[PDB]
Amino acid sequence: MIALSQFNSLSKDEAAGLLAPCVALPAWGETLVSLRPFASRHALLQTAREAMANWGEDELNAALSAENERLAQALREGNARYEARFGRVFLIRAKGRSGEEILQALTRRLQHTADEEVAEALAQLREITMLRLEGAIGE
Repeated sequence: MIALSQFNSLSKDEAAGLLAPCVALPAWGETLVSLRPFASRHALLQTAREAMANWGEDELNAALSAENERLAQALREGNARYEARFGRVFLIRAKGRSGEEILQALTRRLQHTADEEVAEALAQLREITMLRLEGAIGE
């Protein structure tokens, strides 16, 4: 985790490289790098949210480029069923969630229409990206 003043002072490439693990969408990081120096971490995070506002199915697919056995098996079967039905890997923000919680989300999302699921997967992607950004850059 690097300070905001440090991040604001980095070369385009070093800044871009720092942001790369947040999400596999080069255009998003590029946008943030080009808007330095940020007034505050608050302003950086707000700008980051605005930069992901127009993400669609194309950005979803690009981003996704690569004890209790009942539960483990249920998650495996659900994931196979998800991938078969929707044509992509199942994306959920996993941090803070239990296995049972994930299974219940998976089960509910297996009942979605294509567009409903694109929307939620993207909403989860946005959460994941922000969490990673928040872990990477400080105040």
